[PDB]
Amino acid sequence: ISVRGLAGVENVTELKKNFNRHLHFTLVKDRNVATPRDYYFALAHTVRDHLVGRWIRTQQHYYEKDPKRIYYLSLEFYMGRTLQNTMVNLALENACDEATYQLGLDMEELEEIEEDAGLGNGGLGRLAACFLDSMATLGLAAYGYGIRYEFGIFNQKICGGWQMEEADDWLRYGNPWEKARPEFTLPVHFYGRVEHTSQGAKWVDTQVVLAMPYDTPVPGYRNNVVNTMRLWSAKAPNDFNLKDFNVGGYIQAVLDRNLAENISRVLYPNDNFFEGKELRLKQEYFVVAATLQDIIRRFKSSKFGCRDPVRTNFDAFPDKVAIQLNDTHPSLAIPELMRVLVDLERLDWDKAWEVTVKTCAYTNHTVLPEALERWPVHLLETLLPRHLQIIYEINQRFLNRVAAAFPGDVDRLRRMSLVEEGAVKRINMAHLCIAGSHAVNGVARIHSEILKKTIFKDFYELEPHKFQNKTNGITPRRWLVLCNPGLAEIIAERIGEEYISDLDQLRKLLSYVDDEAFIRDVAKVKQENKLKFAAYLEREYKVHINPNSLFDVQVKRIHEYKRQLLNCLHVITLYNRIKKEPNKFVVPRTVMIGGKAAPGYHMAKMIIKLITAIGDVVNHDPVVGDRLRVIFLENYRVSLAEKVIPAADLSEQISTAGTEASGTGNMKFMLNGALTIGTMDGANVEMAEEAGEENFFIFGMRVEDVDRLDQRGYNAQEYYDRIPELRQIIEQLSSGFFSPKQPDLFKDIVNMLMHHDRFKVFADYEEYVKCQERVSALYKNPREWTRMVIRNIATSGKFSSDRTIAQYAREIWGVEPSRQRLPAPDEKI
Amino acid sequence: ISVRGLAGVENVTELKKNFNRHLHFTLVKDRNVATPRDYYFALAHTVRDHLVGRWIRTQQHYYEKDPKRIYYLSLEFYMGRTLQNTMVNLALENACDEATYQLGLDMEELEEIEEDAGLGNGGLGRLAACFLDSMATLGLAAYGYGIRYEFGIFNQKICGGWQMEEADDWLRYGNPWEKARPEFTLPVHFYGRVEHTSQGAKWVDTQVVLAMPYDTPVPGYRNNVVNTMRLWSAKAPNDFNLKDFNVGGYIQAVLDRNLAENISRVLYPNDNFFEGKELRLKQEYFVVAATLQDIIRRFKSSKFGCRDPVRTNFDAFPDKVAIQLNDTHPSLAIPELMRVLVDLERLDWDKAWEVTVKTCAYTNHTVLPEALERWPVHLLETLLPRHLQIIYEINQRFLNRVAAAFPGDVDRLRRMSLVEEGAVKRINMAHLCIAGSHAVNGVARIHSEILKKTIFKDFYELEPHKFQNKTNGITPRRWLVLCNPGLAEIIAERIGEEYISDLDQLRKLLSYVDDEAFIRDVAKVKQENKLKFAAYLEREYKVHINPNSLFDVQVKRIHEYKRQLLNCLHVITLYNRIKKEPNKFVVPRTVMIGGKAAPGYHMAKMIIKLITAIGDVVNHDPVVGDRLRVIFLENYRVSLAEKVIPAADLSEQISTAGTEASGTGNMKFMLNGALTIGTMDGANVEMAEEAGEENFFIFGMRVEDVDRLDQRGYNAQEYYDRIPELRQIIEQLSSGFFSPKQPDLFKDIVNMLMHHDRFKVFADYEEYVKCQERVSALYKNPREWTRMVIRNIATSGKFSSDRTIAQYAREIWGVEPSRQRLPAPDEKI
Ligand SMILES: CC[n+]1c(C)c(C(=O)OC(C)C)c(-c2ccccc2Cl)c(C(=O)O)c1C(=O)O
Ligand SMILES: CC[n+]1c(C)c(C(=O)OC(C)C)c(-c2ccccc2Cl)c(C(=O)O)c1C(=O)O
Ligand SMILES: *Cc1c(COP(=O)(O)O)cnc(C)c1O
Ligand SMILES: *Cc1c(COP(=O)(O)O)cnc(C)c1O
Repeated sequence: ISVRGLAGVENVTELKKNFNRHLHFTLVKDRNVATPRDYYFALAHTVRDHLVGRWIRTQQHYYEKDPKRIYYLSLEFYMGRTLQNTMVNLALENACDEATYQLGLDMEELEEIEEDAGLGNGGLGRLAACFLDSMATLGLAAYGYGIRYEFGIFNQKICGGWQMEEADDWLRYGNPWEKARPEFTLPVHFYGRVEHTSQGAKWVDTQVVLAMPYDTPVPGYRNNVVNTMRLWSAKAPNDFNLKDFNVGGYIQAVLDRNLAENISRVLYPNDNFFEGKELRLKQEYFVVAATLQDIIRRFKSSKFGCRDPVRTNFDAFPDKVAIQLNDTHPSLAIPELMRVLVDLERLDWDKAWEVTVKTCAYTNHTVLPEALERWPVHLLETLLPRHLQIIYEINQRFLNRVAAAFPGDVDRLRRMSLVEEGAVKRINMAHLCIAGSHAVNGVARIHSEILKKTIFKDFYELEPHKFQNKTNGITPRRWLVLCNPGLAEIIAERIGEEYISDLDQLRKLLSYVDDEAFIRDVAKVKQENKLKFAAYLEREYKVHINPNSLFDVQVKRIHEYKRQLLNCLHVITLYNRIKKEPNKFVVPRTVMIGGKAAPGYHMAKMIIKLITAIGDVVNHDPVVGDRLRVIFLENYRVSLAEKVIPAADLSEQISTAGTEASGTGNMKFMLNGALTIGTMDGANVEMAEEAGEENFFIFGMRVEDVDRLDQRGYNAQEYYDRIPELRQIIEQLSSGFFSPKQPDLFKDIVNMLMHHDRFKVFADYEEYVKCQERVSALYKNPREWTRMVIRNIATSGKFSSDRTIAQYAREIWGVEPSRQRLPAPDEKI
Repeated sequence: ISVRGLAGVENVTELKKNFNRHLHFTLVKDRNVATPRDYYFALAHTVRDHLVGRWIRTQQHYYEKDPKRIYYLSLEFYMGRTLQNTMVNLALENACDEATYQLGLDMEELEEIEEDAGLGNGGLGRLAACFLDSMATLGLAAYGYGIRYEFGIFNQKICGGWQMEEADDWLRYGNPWEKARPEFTLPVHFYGRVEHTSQGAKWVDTQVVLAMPYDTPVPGYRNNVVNTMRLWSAKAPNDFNLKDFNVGGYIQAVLDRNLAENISRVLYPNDNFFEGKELRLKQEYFVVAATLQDIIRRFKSSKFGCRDPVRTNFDAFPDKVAIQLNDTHPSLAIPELMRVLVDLERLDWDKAWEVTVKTCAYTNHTVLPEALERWPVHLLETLLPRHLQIIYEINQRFLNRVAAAFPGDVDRLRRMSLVEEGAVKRINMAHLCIAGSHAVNGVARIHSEILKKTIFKDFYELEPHKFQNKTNGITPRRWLVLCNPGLAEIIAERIGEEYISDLDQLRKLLSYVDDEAFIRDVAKVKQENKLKFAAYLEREYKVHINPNSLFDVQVKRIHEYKRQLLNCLHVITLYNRIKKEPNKFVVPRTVMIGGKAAPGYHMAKMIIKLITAIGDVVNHDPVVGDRLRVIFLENYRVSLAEKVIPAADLSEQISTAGTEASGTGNMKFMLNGALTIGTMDGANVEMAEEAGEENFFIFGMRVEDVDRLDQRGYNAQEYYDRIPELRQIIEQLSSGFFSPKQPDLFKDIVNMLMHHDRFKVFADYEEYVKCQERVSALYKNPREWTRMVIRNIATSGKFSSDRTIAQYAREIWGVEPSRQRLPAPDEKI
């Protein structure tokens, strides 16, 4: 593969030299007693050395030049592994592959030893990761800020068909990529009270937790740019902690240091669901306070403390600082920036607010109400007394604006208020973000329009100019060149390598739909990947699948709105039809469903159980043979995504129209040569637009159809009474067919489907099964299946995070992207 | 246009010479006083002379060679005009075009003077016409037999928006193509009684009507074959009529001769509907008796009366005779052939039956029950006493077979009996045909399967080997080269002319989907035809349409099962949407609906009235402008079909799944460059299969969906309650919106739709409108619309009647087709 770079004789000897150096000096080992993990670490370190030169010069470059800086504040950074990604972006893969081979080592075996930096739940967490890669690739002075969780998203094990959670101890043997910067440690204050003195307010009597920053290098694609991901780690105060004059014992007081450090211990596993847990609120404030202090320091250090003429001011703050809020998670950045500016820097309220709004921008990722953050005011009053006061003042003045804008419209005031009334008063974080931001974007065209028409309609009416769209993207480096070198190889053979960082160029492939060689290659590459995945599944899990079958795959967090249940209905349909007519030929299929369920999300765990329950019957029916196989892939994480996606034929994106804001996995599948069967939801719409609906497999209700159904009332019983194939399945579930020793096992799934389905699974069942029929018809003809695949890959260009980021930069941040190769080669001399 | 043949200098002078000869000697006129009609007649005669040589040698050829003969018995022969068709098949078009131009005449103006030989109602009548053209083209010894109606299908005029019927007096100024053969006149017997004497039965005391045969030449495509269409004309008996010893007056008795001759006076205008009128039964027997006598005579004349050794026998009758029944119209041919063979030729019943079944074959054209012939036995007993006795004996023995085949199955006997019991005993003609035929075919794959699964299931179980499929075809000569020379021109420029009589060759055009010249030409040709049709409509009817708009056309006999009403709903939908959002761009459309309604079919005439009522509002709304136009084309006949079809963009084929047996107009549209929007019914299914569903516009319920609906019960109110756009239309109709001065005018249409719709118009409304939306999206892009047109034309090859006929020949008739050019050039020397 030529996209993997050069394996020069000198660079290779140098790599082996440095590999051996690290094994000896850094691992204190020798060939005779080193373990595979020692080898992976020796290689990782050797690779990291190549980043330091660029890493330092990049930061110096921004310091010298003083460009506006972009701050991506997120509570998640689903980075996955770093080794291969670092090699790819620096062009060291073939050289390192050669060097490790000369050393009698298999580089791919070593890559598998590395633990995923799984600090995310799903979509927005991984969006942050792709975004970092793109901002670096685009030469933007961008900095990622988050929490250095000790434990990321739990590792999922399946035991007896059920999901089992295990602590994701990814820091166990260390992390060779991060570098702590003790000198940048900062104090984060909690609790206390507020005392309004002579001139202003003061937040006093607080408990302190220190935030120690750990830097991780973010390398752009072969442009000598290395940006930084700064994650905060919580530490007990060296000072006051034990000096609290406590009489509970010296030992207990020391052990008690655990309490404060628990703030950065584990990522909350809630995908699209808000749980008002205080530890969570602490984590959110933790990242905001530290991050903002760091930003302000960096802002002050451009000799802006040296503003003698006119006097030191923060007027230029918005021209030098951009803070992007990934969801409302870091929303406290609004009141925090105001607290700092008014309480500590003594700016007048009005000027401080103008600066705050000009600095921040919020991004929404869902419309589901249970996903939005509404913190009880008592929780905010106890833990962040000063912040709640500022939120109230922000609200008062915002509602004064609304009032003057819409005189007499009382209910609008009630609806738009940051303060939610009721048994438990709460603060709507989304409203706080809209009020304190200059831009509010959605993550897909359809999503951005719904925001303006529904949940943020009132805000859209008050400030139309504020709302935007920034359709999600995925990075072509991790998501193509990294995970699918075979496909990137053949593409490169025809159109060169320019596309890796200019994905629209993939369109040139439309000139090959009838090219006989290309149709063969694209098919061989997919068959190779499918062959590869089958091997991984047999060795890592002793599974075994039919490589000569259609790989139907649905991988994403388990949710009701994602409708893995619909897919279940379809799989049982395929089973019943085969049982009905055994001698009737059907296109062989390997249905793969994967994803983690949030602990405590009962329905989600019941669904994972059904998927394996179905497999237990289907997978062992002799009549069925290898014509159908239902397999649940455990521990779906970024690393598995990079393996299964490149092997997929059909990409399941069947969420109820209007629920999935955009999705990004759908984009990953398109980029890798899989055809999509999905609703007109999220980015699926733009994906179909780009490739052409004739090249897609759209089905089911459209948003207006869902709304019409809601208007008259959804009645699952109707669908059950009118569809005999559906009725047969439901009766199979309810009678114990898929749970012999526990007949009533899935009675909750049945009950929900029949009486409490907010996602109308039944209403889309018929059109979905027929659509799948079409999928198999096409698969029956390899040449046309492939040619259509070509038309999708050829049009996935717009879904590259480079494009997304370029729009944020120009339309929200106010900075111009670049692709100019930074000089920084490495400081060897 | 090169497909029009050579215009040699000599052939042209010869034509002008002969043209002038006829004008003088045959029309007894001179240039100074001839009328346009004189000119058309002079040309027609000149052209007919060219057929005589081949005409005589062909008949001599069959006489000498003695091949098995194929007899196509039909009560209809929708021939349309003959002039251009004769020129095309003889290659005289350009020569005649040149010659008439030299004579200062416009040949196309002369062609318009010719009257349609409109002896058919629709589908099966025109199928017979295409079939004749193909059998000649295939060098088969085939003979067409029917009635020479004085008045064909009434000419439709629209007066005040309503249909008005006028006698179609097509023989008014004579018919230059036919040639009467008095010497072949034969007696047809009616009424009387039966007397069972010593040896056998005798049909005595009958009233006689004579059948005088008129021959019309059927020229094959440039292969020097000219077959014959022999139509019978009814004449009063020269003898007994006035010699009936009547005392009602000499004058009255002479005037009374009209009564018997009324048998061939007018074609019954019932498309797919059975009316038990005795005059109709007489017409049916009339054709059968005469035709069979002629066949038997011809059979006897191969020196088969000279069968000295062994004795004269009819054993070889099936090896020399094939009688194809176009529907059950000529079904009496079964008992007639038996009557002749047993009563007159004295064959034993058993041998006579074996011969009859081996000779005949029946073709079904519909499953609608109201269309099937069930003649009361009293009508059959009074008018054809001997035939009813034979039908009873046929039935007795057939039911004896069924009984021995399915012992104990009494209800099967009742179901399969030729005799239908009830208040009025009747005879099921379809059952008679199945029982007395060796082959029973359907006219489309889906149609032929339904026959075996539903109405003729019992018969299919008794004799599976008997049932077949013969998917309809259309002739590429009349239906392409004749009506669309521009399209045939461009096609010929790329692939030659071989396709005109080998349509599968059109596939070669798939090699031009990306050919820039071809995409331009196909589009220019369609634009030319649309330009041409617009001119015909402005001069012949002073209509005026927008040539720069999508030509949406639905032309076929007006019926409820054809759902011109659905199209109506859609047209009003397009109107209401425009009214709703005036400034919203819509693809301009010219909706054209045409077809005749059977007199007395109330609903059909109400529908024609609504189509013009809608036009009266739509066509005069200024807001609407030239964005939409609803136009009803009056007097839809073969001649209009040849003009409007080549100008069509979209072909409406929206019948309820399972009702339209095959259709052939759908095929005409495909062949001429129009895309099809239609249900999965009839031939639409095979058409979509051939071109590819991605190249088609299929929508609505499938046969099983209709059946599921029937199973639970169709309730139009549901659709009305759930679809607000539908509800708005229905209320427009019911409130008098489309009938101001007569608010309750369409209350019958509304009532039927809401409560008595056997064709579920509402159930297909939503999917139909959305499908149309797709149609317009494609039309918005000329290049892709055309490229898809190319993919349809390229795949219409299987719908050529040459293919259909070749299957009848080989699979039913037992004869091998040919394309060998007959020698017959013309007897000039
Ligand atoms: C004084 C300007 N900066 C610069 C040239 C840096 C550098 O050389 O970093 C290299 C070791 C990777 C860098 C920096 C500064 C001090 C301690 C640790 C780091 Cl990491 C930063 C930062 O805030 O992280 C800079 C900034 O801007 O304030
Ligand atoms: C004796 C054999 N046939 C033959 C060569 C024909 C002929 O020369 O026809 C030409 C004038 C067009 C033709 C025929 C015979 C007698 C009167 C009129 C015709 Cl039209 C037919 C027929 O039945 O019509 C023949 C037949 O077979 O019996
Ligand atoms: C890309 C990604 C997601 C998001 O997938 P969707 O199907 O868009 O919800 C979730 N998890 C992982 C590990 C991912 O790589
Ligand atoms: C071909 C033809 C028909 C049959 O059309 P369908 O739409 O198949 O019912 C009817 N009338 C005329 C004049 C025809 O040319």
